[PDB]
Amino acid sequence: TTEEQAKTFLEKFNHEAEDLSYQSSLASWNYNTNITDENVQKMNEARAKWSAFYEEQSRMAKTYSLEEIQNLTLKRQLKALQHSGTSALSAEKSKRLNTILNKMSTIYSTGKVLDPNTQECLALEPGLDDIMENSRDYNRRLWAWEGWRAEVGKQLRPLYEEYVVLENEMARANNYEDYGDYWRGDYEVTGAGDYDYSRDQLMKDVERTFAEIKPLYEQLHAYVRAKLMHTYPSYISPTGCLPAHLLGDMWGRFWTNLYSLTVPFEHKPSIDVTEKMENQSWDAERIFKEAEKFFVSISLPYMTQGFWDNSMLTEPGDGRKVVCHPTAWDLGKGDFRIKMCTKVTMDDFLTAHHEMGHIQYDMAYAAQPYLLRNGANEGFHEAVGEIMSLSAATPHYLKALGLLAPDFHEDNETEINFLLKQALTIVGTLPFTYMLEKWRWMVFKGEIPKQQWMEKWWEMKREIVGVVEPLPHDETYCDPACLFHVAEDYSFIRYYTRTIYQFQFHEALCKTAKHEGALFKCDISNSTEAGQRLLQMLRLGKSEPWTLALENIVGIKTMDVKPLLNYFEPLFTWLKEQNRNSFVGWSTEWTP
Amino acid sequence: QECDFTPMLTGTPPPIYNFKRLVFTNCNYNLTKLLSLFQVSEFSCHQVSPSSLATGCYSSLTVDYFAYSTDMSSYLQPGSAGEIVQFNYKQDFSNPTCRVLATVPQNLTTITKPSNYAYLTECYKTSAYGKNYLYNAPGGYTPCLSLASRGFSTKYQSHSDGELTTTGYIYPVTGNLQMAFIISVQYDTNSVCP
Ligand SMILES: *[C@@H]1O[C@H](CO[C@@H]2O[C@@H](C)[C@@H](O)[C@@H](O)[C@@H]2O)[C@@H](O[C@@H]2O[C@H](CO)[C@@H](O[C@@H]3O[C@H](CO)[C@@H](O)[C@H](O)[C@@H]3O)[C@H](O)[C@H]2NC(C)=O)[C@H](O)[C@H]1NC(C)=O
Ligand SMILES: *[C@@H]1O[C@H](CO[C@@H]2O[C@@H](C)[C@@H](O)[C@@H](O)[C@@H]2O)[C@@H](O[C@@H]2O[C@H](CO)[C@@H](O[C@@H]3O[C@H](CO)[C@@H](O)[C@H](O)[C@@H]3O)[C@H](O)[C@H]2NC(C)=O)[C@H](O)[C@H]1NC(C)=O
Ligand SMILES: *[C@@H]1O[C@H](CO)[C@@H](O[C@@H]2O[C@H](CO)[C@@H](O)[C@H](O)[C@H]2NC(C)=O)[C@H](O)[C@H]1NC(C)=O
Ligand SMILES: *[C@@H]1O[C@H](CO)[C@@H](O)[C@H](O)[C@H]1NC(C)=O
Ligand SMILES: *[C@@H]1O[C@H](CO)[C@@H](O)[C@H](O)[C@H]1NC(C)=O
Ligand SMILES: *[C@@H]1O[C@H](CO)[C@@H](O)[C@H](O)[C@H]1NC(C)=O
Ligand SMILES: [Zn+2]
Repeated sequence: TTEEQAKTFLEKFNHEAEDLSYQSSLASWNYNTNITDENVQKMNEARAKWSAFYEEQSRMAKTYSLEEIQNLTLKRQLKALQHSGTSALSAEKSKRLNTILNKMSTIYSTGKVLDPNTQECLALEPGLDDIMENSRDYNRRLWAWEGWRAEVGKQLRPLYEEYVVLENEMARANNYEDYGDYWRGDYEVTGAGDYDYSRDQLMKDVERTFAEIKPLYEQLHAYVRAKLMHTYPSYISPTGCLPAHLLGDMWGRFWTNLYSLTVPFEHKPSIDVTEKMENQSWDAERIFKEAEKFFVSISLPYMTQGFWDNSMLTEPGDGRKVVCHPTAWDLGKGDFRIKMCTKVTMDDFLTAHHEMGHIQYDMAYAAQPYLLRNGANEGFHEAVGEIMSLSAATPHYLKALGLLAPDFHEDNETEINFLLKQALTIVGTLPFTYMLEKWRWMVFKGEIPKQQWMEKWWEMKREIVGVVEPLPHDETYCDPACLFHVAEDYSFIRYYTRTIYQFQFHEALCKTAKHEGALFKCDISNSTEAGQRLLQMLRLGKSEPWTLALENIVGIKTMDVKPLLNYFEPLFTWLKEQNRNSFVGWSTEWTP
Repeated sequence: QECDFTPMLTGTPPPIYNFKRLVFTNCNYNLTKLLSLFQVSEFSCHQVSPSSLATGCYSSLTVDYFAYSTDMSSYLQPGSAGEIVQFNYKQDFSNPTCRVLATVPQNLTTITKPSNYAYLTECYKTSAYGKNYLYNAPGGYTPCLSLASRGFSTKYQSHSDGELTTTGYIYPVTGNLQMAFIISVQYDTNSVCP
């Protein structure tokens, strides 16, 4: 019937897609490690060929009816192939949407603010970022924070208004309620019984987990406010929100750069093995050999010989221009590579472990059909990458490698410093991510008319994040669009769920490893049972619903935030003891 | 009945997925003379010893040889996995065996050098439900051998006949040629004696 013809069609598609995808990936790799005009031309040609093939195959796939297909693997492949996207719009509307997207990207990339004192124009990178990351001058930070939003966001406001309308039209053309519902379609599971998951369930689950996250974040917020009152007397209310321009970066997405102002025990130095690595004459190859040994110790496979002779592990010195962003590449047909400009530092050590975890995930699901070769959903890959870095940083793993002395002493003040630094990065970014995505969902849905976009932006900031703007902004501003992911049309909730997944995976493996003690001291090295448990989920790829894969690794099919609170419990106790003579919480009435 | 190892010393050694197999019976093997012609770098035996291999009688003596870089010796180990064992060569441990990795000295001129070292990275049947990988049996050949006989001129190159797909990897030969020998003994019982 229809299923047999669809099976024939999918066999043909799978046979023909391999070579084209591989050639496009190889051209992209050759451009990225060797920047020349001819390489750009070759990369563009390969991408054009792949795009033409994929468009023709999607057009052919749309003729088959999903309701007639019984097998779920074929149904998933056909549903992936039958999505039109912007092609559901008319040609004029699609051209207008592309023009708007390119204009917003260019405005973000080339925006500049003119410093009155020195007659110098600063771009966001590196000019304004250096001020927000390192300045302790209230006025200089205020100048940068206000100038970026006045110079760039006011240009993006009308473009973003047009972009919202066009994307809603696109989403309704593909049988979605709106563009946010379209984005939330990533987590949707249908026709699987107890494993089904709707698009509204995602919003319900996010709200439920954030309500549980709130008390720890309030303790952290009070501690940070009390610390910052020493650096900025007369600028910070003891019972109010934090001013938005004193949070360590341009948006307050991370609180990391505040560590030097908030370290609980300044006299105790952190663990850093860089000097020990320099004393023993390490190089990048040895770092990656150690990462490979770590993965072998938990019964994962070795790297391939092609991985060793085709990767770019150090920055070349032969006159080639490269990009030094660490990436893991799955080109296809057994070709796995890593691009990284490795230095001899502890951070590069952790990054090597993280990227080799990406490679291991890519290798596990290599037998799946092409359209199903990815993580279970958009948050799985990065969580898998993060747990390896969690294991690699513990003193146990470093003492086993000889990077610490055998008689190394672990005092609890060093541990509290480490936990506070982890919290500044992990706990502090969750309310930001949640608030941003909630605002975008309400804008796409239409619950916020454009006459109140900014009004609802700062009302939510004060009430969910405890952050207050230093200057009031009317509807000529577009503050959310001054962030990269908003201006480049990227969904943001992946950064939330990934966090929830991370500590769910870690705690599940540490129990399989029979770890005794606190969760933040867990190292899963030399535990083959934990490796097998991880491989059970990794081999699935995207051929099963993500709830089934989650139940495979952790034993339940739902997102839970209790493992995260279990990771930070000693810090939670210390914080509640430190804030005993401080106000916990904020008011939404005080303003700078 | 002197044993003749001459065909192994003549010609070009093949790639690993197309390894050469020589069976000897009713022979008198001068193993030391054979091994003295190469600069031996690795000699690992299973169920036997290197000294015990060069002594005693066997019913049959099998030698599987191919061109193989010694720097890949880790992928040719008992219990090791990966593409080499899966798609190119699986060592059969149902009998005493010995794996020898050696280097060809510039003295020997009858052994001509291949252009590249080569191996297969995958061998599978295609379908709508993914790849059905085909694995080597212990001591057997790959089912993608006929496809791989076409040849490979670039890294990660595929040959398909419609129901079978194979992908190959090549890299140039630099310096002296390196080879791998797999020696197996099966054991009337005094056909092959020292
Ligand atoms: C993962 O496990 C390896 C191997 O562990 C070894 O086998 C296990 C089944 C247990 O029986 C272990 O006790 C056993 O060591 C660990 O590597 C090993 O570390 C130990 C540290 O005690 C090393 O012992 C030292 O060896 C040197 C000689 O090289 C002597 O100078 C020392 O006095 C001391 O005995 C041992 O050599 C080493 N083994 C190998 C093969 O490297 C590894 O540390 C562990 N990883 C983690 C993160 O815990
Ligand atoms: C680091 O740890 C020390 C030592 O605490 C001891 O070791 C820990 C690993 C745990 O097992 C503890 O149970 C164990 O005692 C901590 O110092 C200790 O703090 C406690 C408070 O939690 C102090 O108890 C107080 O003692 C006085 C009497 O002197 C009473 O007035 C108080 O009501 C209260 O009972 C304890 O005295 C103190 N110990 C010492 C030797 O000073 C330390 O707080 C901890 N630091 C961090 C940052 O976690
Ligand atoms: C980096 O790119 C340049 C040019 O894009 C490469 O130079 C080419 O090398 C090929 C060798 O196959 C020559 O035939 C071409 O004539 C060269 N082109 C130019 C413009 O010089 C160069 O080889 C690349 N580098 C690496 C390491 O691959
Ligand atoms: C789909 O078919 C494959 C192979 O025929 C089988 O393994 C799988 O269980 C089937 N799935 C469903 C949902 O019918
Ligand atoms: C085996 O060959 C070696 C050459 O190295 C020779 O010395 C030895 O006598 C031979 N063994 C015999 C003839 O039994
Ligand atoms: C042959 O190899 C032997 C073994 O070392 C060496 O002595 C001899 O010089 C080589 N032959 C030539 C012609 O160099
Ligand atoms: Zn990553």
